[PDB]
Amino acid sequence: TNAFCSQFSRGVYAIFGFYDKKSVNTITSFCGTLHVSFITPSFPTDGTHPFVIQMRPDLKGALLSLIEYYQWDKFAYLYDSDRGLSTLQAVLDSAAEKKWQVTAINVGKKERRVILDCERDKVND
Amino acid sequence: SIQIGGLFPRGADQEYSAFRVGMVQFSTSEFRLTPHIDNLEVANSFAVTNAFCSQFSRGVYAIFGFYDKKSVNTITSFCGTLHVSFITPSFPTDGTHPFVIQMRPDLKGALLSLIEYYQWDKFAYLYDSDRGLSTLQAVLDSAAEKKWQVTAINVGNINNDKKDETYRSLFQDLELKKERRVILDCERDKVNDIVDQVITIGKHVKGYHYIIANLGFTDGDLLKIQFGGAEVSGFQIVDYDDSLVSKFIERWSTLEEKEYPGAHTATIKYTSALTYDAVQVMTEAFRNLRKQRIEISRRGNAGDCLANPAVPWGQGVEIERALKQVQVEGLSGNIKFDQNGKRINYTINIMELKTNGPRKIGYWSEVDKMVVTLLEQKTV
Amino acid sequence: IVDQVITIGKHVKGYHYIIANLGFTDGDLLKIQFGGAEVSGFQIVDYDD
Ligand SMILES: *[C@@H]1O[C@H](CO)[C@@H](O)[C@H](O)[C@H]1NC(C)=O
Repeated sequence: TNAFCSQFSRGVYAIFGFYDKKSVNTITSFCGTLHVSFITPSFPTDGTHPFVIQMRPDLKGALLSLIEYYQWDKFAYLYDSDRGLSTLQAVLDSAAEKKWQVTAINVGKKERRVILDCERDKVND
Repeated sequence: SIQIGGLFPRGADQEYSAFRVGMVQFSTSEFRLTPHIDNLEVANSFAVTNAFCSQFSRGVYAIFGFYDKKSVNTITSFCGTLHVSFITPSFPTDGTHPFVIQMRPDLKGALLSLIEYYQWDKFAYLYDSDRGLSTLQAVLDSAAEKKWQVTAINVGNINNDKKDETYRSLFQDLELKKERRVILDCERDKVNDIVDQVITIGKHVKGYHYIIANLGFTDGDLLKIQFGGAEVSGFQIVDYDDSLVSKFIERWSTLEEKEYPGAHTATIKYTSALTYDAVQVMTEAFRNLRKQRIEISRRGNAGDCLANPAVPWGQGVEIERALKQVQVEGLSGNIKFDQNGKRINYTINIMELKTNGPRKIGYWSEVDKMVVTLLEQKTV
Repeated sequence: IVDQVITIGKHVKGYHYIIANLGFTDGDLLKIQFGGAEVSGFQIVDYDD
């Protein structure tokens, strides 16, 4: 908030930057309010929020199509709560239609198929 | 005079009414609580920030209010930074964040204990993302650990204008998987919608079991699904059998509707009761501060909330602890807080819906888990 | 009666109800519309005229 207000007070025409799941609402709200465009490599906003340019493309469709490609029915989905649950909720909503059995584990049954969904460092760990 | 800021969402009439009633009941000659009320859209981070900065610039000693999942991070961050204690009836924060006093007890443990009580290994979890996903993570971890079959579906994203079509569709999905057991962890209106659709399609008959996961079970409308034959279980944090709650209701049911909106009824939503209890907690907190001869009085103006660098006032911590050491008896039963602002040593009544109306079959203690409370045809 | 039928769940497929009154569309038909039961009635007011 302080950084945004500082950059705004300076009179910038645009703001490039990053946000977390705890700071995303501040960015989207303030940028939607002051008509100041925000550019970000971070995760796409969940919604239609304006004045936010997300460089990162959506991963939901490719992931679901990949799961359907390998013909997976039962698998385990590891997820980081520090990063977010959006894709998890997506595959959970898609689980009924595609007949999936998902075992969700938060990393923040003879299971041989695992989805990681984490930071590159956490993935490396 | 002790200046405090109130933050109320647009449309919470009964909560603000219970706030005023709580102000009248707990008023004293020792000191006088002076609320500054801000009615706003609680889901708006900008409005919440502006209101917070306003109350802070005014120099309030404490802030009571509500928050959504979109504005909660702002509250926790600003309160943790500027050391301004926040009091709330809303959902418990996911974490240990400081300067946040949550009146709402944790519902996850009671929910899990209820799931284990009916011995469910396979069910459906319908949930709203507006409060938090922590409970979802809980039932998922318990689904994995206890080897269950849970179908979690998010109904939060669906638009209300075209909603009945997707409802019919989702129920077609639930009739596909032969799902007869459903848990609603949703907003009361969302719960009403889902219930209405269940009734419409006829899944409210015998063989179906619904668990309404909210603090109040009797706060919503139970009459329409009462004679259906389906088992309906829920939770109740406000026990109307207590003499305190009995008297409070005796006065609450007679209150003027013109002056106090939604305050003429025999029942009260748990949020409003938690508001009342919150007023009580604040009163006791400042009373204890005055009893300990600890001076919290502001020397000068609090200044701008965005002042760089941000230096927190010193007595804020004193106020925070003063709020967290309070142990009293309210509408929500025993009110006692741990150091993180969470409710401890509370009791959540487990309710079942019968033909003669809702009935308590037991209760869930904070440490004791779930404990139960202890026309036939002829045989030839 | 409709509310009670819906409540107990007799508004599903296999049931047929005949409303004997001049207006069929005068009341709320939405609640028994998605039940699956066949519902027949009478209409003296033709809105197509
Ligand atoms: C809860 O607090 C009450 C007093 O308010 C006390 O008598 C009781 O022993 C406590 N129980 C537990 C389980 O902590």
